[PDB]
Amino acid sequence: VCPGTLNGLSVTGDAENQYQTLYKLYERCEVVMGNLEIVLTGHNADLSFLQWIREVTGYVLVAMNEFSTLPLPNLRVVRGTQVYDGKFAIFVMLNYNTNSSHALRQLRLTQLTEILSGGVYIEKNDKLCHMDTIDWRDIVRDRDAEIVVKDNGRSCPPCHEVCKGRCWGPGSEDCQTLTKTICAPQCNGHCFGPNPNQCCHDECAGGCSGPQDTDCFACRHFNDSGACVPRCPQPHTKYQYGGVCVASCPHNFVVDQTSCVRACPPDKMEVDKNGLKMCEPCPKACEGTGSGSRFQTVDSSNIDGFVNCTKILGNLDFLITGLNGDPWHKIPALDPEKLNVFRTVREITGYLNIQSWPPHMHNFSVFSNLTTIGGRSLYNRGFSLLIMKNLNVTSLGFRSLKEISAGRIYISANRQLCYHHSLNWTKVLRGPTEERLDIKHNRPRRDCVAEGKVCDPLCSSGGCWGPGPGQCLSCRNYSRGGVCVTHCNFLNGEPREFAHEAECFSCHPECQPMEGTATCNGSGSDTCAQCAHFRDGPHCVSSCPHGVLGAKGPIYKYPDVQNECRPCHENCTQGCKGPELQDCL
Amino acid sequence: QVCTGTDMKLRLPASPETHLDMLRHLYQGCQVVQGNLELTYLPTNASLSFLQDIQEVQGYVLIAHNQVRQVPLQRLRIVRGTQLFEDNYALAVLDNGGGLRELQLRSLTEILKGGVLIQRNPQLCYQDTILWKDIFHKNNQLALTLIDTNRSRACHPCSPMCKGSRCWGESSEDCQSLTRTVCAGGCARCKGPLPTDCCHEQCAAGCTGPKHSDCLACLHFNHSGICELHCPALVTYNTDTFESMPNPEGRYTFGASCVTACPYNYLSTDVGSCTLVCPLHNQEVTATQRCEKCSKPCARVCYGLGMEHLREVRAVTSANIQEFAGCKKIFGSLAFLPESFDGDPASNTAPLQPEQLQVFETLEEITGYLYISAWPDSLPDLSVFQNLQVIRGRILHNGAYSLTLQGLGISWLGLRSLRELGSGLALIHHNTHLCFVHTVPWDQLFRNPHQALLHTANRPEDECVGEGLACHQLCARGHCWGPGPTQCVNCSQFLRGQECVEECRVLQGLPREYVNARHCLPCHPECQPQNGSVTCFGPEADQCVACAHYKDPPFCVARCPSIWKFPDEEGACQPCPIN
Amino acid sequence: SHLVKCAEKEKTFCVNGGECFMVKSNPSRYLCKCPNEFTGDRCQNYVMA
Ligand SMILES: *[C@@H]1O[C@H](CO)[C@@H](O[C@@H]2O[C@H](CO)[C@@H](O[C@@H]3O[C@H](CO)[C@@H](O)[C@H](O[C@H]4O[C@H](CO)[C@@H](O)[C@H](O)[C@@H]4O)[C@@H]3O)[C@H](O)[C@H]2NC(C)=O)[C@H](O)[C@H]1NC(C)=O
Ligand SMILES: *[C@@H]1O[C@H](CO)[C@@H](O[C@@H]2O[C@H](CO)[C@@H](O)[C@H](O)[C@H]2NC(C)=O)[C@H](O)[C@H]1NC(C)=O
Ligand SMILES: *[C@@H]1O[C@H](CO)[C@@H](O[C@@H]2O[C@H](CO)[C@@H](O)[C@H](O)[C@H]2NC(C)=O)[C@H](O)[C@H]1NC(C)=O
Ligand SMILES: *[C@@H]1O[C@H](CO)[C@@H](O)[C@H](O)[C@H]1NC(C)=O
Ligand SMILES: *[C@@H]1O[C@H](CO)[C@@H](O)[C@H](O)[C@H]1NC(C)=O
Ligand SMILES: *[C@@H]1O[C@H](CO)[C@@H](O)[C@H](O)[C@H]1NC(C)=O
Ligand SMILES: *[C@@H]1O[C@H](CO)[C@@H](O)[C@H](O)[C@H]1NC(C)=O
Ligand SMILES: *[C@@H]1O[C@H](CO)[C@@H](O)[C@H](O)[C@H]1NC(C)=O
Repeated sequence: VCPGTLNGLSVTGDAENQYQTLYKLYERCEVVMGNLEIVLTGHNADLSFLQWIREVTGYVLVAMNEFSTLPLPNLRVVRGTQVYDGKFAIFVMLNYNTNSSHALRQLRLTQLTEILSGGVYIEKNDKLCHMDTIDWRDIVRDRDAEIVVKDNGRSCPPCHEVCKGRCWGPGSEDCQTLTKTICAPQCNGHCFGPNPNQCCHDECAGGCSGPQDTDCFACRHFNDSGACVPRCPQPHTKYQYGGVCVASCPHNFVVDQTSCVRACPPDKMEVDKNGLKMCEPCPKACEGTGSGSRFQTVDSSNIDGFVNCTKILGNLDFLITGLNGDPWHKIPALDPEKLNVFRTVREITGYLNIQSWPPHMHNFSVFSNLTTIGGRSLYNRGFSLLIMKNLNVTSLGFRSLKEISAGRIYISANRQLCYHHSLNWTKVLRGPTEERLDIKHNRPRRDCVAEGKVCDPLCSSGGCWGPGPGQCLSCRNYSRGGVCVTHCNFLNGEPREFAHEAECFSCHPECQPMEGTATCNGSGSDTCAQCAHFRDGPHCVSSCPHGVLGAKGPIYKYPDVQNECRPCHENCTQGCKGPELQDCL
Repeated sequence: QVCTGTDMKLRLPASPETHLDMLRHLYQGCQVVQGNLELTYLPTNASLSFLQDIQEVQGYVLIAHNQVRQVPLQRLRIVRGTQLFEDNYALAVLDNGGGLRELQLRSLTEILKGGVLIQRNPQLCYQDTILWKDIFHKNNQLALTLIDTNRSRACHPCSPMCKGSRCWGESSEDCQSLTRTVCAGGCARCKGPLPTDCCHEQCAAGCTGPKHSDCLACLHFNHSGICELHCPALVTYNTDTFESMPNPEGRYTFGASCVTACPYNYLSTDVGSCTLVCPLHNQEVTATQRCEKCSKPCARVCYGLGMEHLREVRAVTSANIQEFAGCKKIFGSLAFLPESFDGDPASNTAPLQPEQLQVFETLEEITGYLYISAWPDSLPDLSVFQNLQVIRGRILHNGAYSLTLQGLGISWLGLRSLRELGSGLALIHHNTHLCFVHTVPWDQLFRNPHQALLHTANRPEDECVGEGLACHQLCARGHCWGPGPTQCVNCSQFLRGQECVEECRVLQGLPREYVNARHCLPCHPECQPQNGSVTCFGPEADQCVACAHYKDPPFCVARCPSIWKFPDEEGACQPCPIN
Repeated sequence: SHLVKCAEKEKTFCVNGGECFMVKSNPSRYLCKCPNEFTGDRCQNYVMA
């Protein structure tokens, strides 16, 4: 299994760099999670690493390259979930040198059995033979799909006699095997034999070994422990997650009618239950960017959609073209001050990817209120947090970040980035981290410590996001809001405090300061050791109450010689000096 | 073309005089029966031509105690056996002695579940000539057959043209077709002995061609002419992008076919199933109704007979009538039997009193049926249910009736609020004192094309006239539930507090009123009566034309308040300067 | 080969690299040859590791 590409005929580097990129991505790949694109490959390339590909999720594109054969002898299913030009699942174009010295002559797709979506386009290939000897309608599932196979070869040889007029090449080992156009009238699909009782199961793709839901190459919908099904078992039961049936939904996904999804439907919201989140019949639909969205990066025309956003339903990508503008679409450069619109965001459900930041900003303080980064959508594979090549950034600044729910971290090539060396990632990234951090080529530890770029002495062994108090994951002694201190003002200090969850909280304004012991045990009027002024039952007050309306109407109390308050006579006016009728004002 | 059939088994007709009309209204025009097909206790030469259109029965087929020579079911193709007659039987033909001579079931080629019981019919010919093994489905069945051959008739052998001597009757058109035991390879159904004659694996009765669009009957669900294993989901799932989406082509599951909406009186669900009862941990919600899941502890629900702890209870008695106190909607049925208002020496239960029936005064809706065969002789009407609006009939008495009144000493019905009979037939008979049946606009209460009123043995229309029993002269179109001015369906003039009158007392009279749509309502006590004009514009103290006592600017008041106000020279209340 | 250089009104299609090419092919088809450190259909993304 490997990820696919989406280059659309573009390439990176020279002929050797292009081959080495293609080789490493597909070296031992069986299932391509995206498109398979081979573009401008040289005649000296050894393409034998492609022999293990069995299934392609998107489209297969082979264009403007020169090599004799395309070695895909085991490719059976092309799903076509991504279609080139909106029409074609297989796209083969101009694969020959203009001097005729080298060209593509054979595709060798001898096991290609089913294309589930899209057509076939094979055009302008002067030396490509045997393309009009393939029954392409036996392979393409959709009867309305367009097939264009025309200008391919001139002097091509005939098929081997054993091929019965249908072949991929000049020999018996290259003959085409039919699975649909040779079936009994009753099948309506692929078969494993000519008899009416030898039709494949409806839920199976790429051909079958028997009539059952388990004797199949690949499934069309869900794989339930070997069985191909149109839906997972409903109320034992199972959840629908990414084409398989699972006993429970992953902790980082939200459940919607026994299915695990990245985000809820337009008419539902995420609600926390027991461990898992569920979608219920909403808050502002603050949608994200990147793959699966409307645009690739935050930009001068896109950033305005995040005003008052607290939770981003998707990924958040910052690419070079979203900061410096994009003349091809007439998009002006982004004003760096507009990045403060992200200070209201507390959660990102997908990945955070920062490849460029303004030249005068040395941190990411616009995300200081970010608490959770989700792993529901990842950048390529694995990675949910990506910070790379930011040459002016000295600190990360993620003060509030406590959990990354899933995925891998990529922090690299940031020549100024320093304080992260001290950061204990096991308390931020949920689960084992030994194989998930990939932190390389940032400011060396040697120079970071030698220049004094280290965190405050009150900061715990958990590490920190920057130079000062309040940027630590946890502190050694006490906090006062964000900022950490040596001690609280319990027994001394002009203001006085009490302990709660290792944070300092102030005592009630009416509380008497204590000498040698704690001033108070809470922020309430009835939580202080002694009353500073007057006592009204268990509560300390600045004076005894007058003009108060209760269950019996106006309430008035008078002070005693010890400053405790008592009710006035029932026939008094606006107060009294004592309990008797003659004490009334 | 869809109906639910009946649930009588071998019990006697409730009304032998209307039994044939009951069967005719339920089945006339049906092609698919959603329940059991029961044709029992029929008279000699009954008009049974309305049965000729039935092609599918989802439960069992019971033909019993009939005097007719033939039953016109030649079009019946499939019996699905979702409900069985007794232990493991789907077709039952019992005690039909006149009596039946031929089955004539020419189209019947499939039984999906249950056996065949044909007993004590001393006229029937070919019950022992049919190869019943070709009709039972390929899937594992007990497939038990009990065939009684004691016909006591000189039946002719199957037509000389009938290959293998297998037939349903004496004619050449009566031969059994063999569609399973003659097929090539492993095929469950076919058109003939060749592999090319095999039917698609989703066909049940057989086919006209090899495709899942060529089936005579679908094995699982009919998707608009295409037979399929599952009906399309309402909400789909993308395995590549991890999201759920509405399905533009999604359908609801109803019986053995797909529909775009649930039929009237059925509750939709979030999985596409159309049901009559919501699953455990849900609520019934209106919009059209649907079932929705509980996100917190479910609300208290009132239940009737046939539901929950009352499933085994036949009637309302002094031991359970208190369970309906304060209820507006009852989930279940109500039945009042001779046992309800009499004593039970075995269970030690006291009879119900007229004062205990008042527990239903708050009842507005019944989800099942209302069956009354006994009622106190001191109550001339059914006014205990005067606030009952809707009877859904989701549960029917004997599978046919939603409103039944038998043998009651009632002078008029009195059901003033009743506006809907959602499903089922209405049966009113043997009420020798009951007049006001023809005065009720029954055509405005029924919803389904298969509903009708069946009645006999009630007070004659000539006796209603002789005793002066007719609708009050203010009743719209002459429609009423009883003789009183409070019992009209609607009225041409003013309605007051549910009592129809000629005039609203606005311009004249000692008290004064105002008109609001079709109702006449009293003015606030502080409004001054205006002789020949308007007294008030509503029921409040600040809606008066003039004050009867003192004018306190915000409203008319009996006396100025003591804030402390005083009466002035114009009769108004003003704040006092002394405070 | 089968590629030519993009005209001055077309050259802004590719970013960071700028090596925009046109396929000589009835609809317009735009290519770019990216620097070693850039990828994507317009060369807009950095190459990882
Ligand atoms: C699956 O569902 C489909 C769609 O509901 C269903 O197809 C329907 O079958 C009925 C069967 O009667 C068709 O009804 C016919 O409509 C035509 C219209 O002109 C009438 O002429 C037909 O009349 C015949 O039957 C009458 C019965 O009394 C006779 O009196 C008359 O002389 C004719 O013999 C008949 O009413 C209906 O039109 C089709 N609908 C569609 C869209 O085709 C199908 O049967 C279901 N089952 C299977 C296994 O497919
Ligand atoms: C359905 O999923 C199961 C896994 O749960 C697949 O079984 C695996 O198939 C691969 C194919 O090479 C083998 O290497 C594994 O060893 C198999 N695992 C087990 C437990 O047997 C099965 O092939 C899938 N079937 C379809 C149609 O996708
Ligand atoms: C700082 O980092 C160390 C690893 O270098 C963390 O060590 C963990 O210690 C607990 C003690 O029970 C073990 O169960 C874990 O398995 C250890 N982690 C690893 C990766 O081995 C330590 O938790 C971190 N401390 C803080 C305060 O974050
Ligand atoms: C929501 O957006 C408007 C845009 O002007 C802004 O004024 C307002 O303060 C925002 N609300 C909050 C709660 O931030
Ligand atoms: C973050 O960047 C601003 C930019 O001027 C700078 O003033 C500040 O010192 C940095 N903060 C931290 C905590 O490093
Ligand atoms: C949370 O958001 C507000 C918005 O201005 C900001 O002032 C505050 O510093 C943020 N808190 C933290 C811990 O970064
Ligand atoms: C019922 O049928 C059986 C079948 O052989 C026969 O022996 C028996 O005598 C019949 N019963 C009567 C009352 O004739
Ligand atoms: C009641 O009867 C009157 C007679 O004119 C008519 O205007 C009105 O629409 C009727 N309303 C109903 C609900 O039948």
